[PDB]
Amino acid sequence: GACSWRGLENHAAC
Amino acid sequence: IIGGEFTTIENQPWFAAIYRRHRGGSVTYVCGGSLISPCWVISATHCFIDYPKKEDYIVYLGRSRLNSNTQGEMKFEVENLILHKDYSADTLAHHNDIALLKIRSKEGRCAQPSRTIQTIALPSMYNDPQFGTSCEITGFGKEQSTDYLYPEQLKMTVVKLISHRECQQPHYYGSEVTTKMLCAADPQWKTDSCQGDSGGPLVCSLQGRMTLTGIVSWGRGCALKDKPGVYTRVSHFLPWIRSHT
Repeated sequence: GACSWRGLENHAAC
Repeated sequence: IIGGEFTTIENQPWFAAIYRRHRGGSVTYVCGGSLISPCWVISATHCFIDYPKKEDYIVYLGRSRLNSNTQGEMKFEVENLILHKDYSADTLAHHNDIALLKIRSKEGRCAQPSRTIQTIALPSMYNDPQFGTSCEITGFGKEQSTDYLYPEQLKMTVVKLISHRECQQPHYYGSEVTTKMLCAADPQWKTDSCQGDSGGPLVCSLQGRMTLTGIVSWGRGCALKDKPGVYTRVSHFLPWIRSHT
């Protein structure tokens, strides 16, 4: 998923 | 870092390890960064956008391991956290994915250079290496896309710069990639940056000097065919960097 990618580190939705 | 090799901070002494305090006191790794002057670390806005409060962050220099101290390391608070005003993101691409952290210790000091702590040179404006140039990437990011944990030991690998023209191909990223981004990948797609490597350095030798050419920004999965790592193109942000530092 997107939460496992570069770009979404330290994101509330992940 | 998918594939590549384990390393220590002496091989990438500008590497900054950025963590966040919680919320009841646990501390977790956020992203990499690069020391560009004693008081300034450069990283990616996306690492901080959701939690922009400077007080939440801790930065370490001279650190070779994720959860254990390294001899010679220095720990810093974030005096200022400067995100790029023009930042934007879609499902994939992050535009203007660049951030500056002004670092200061509890005792009020910036970094003291040593064998484990050194600055990295910024490139000259609009000056990048040619496509196919081998560059290094460093970080504490996942070793496999499916991994739950980050590696305890710092890693690095080599990736080759891809042209804007090749990267904008539909099978690659199409319009998602802008001229302020740089693509880089392995010819066999077998090694790459991955989650947790964001904000870290893409270092290239330019005019005989190790230079901060890119900052790990985004990509679809990791070490995935036709899906390069995408890096903020540091040579297109020199006015922004100079002004904000």
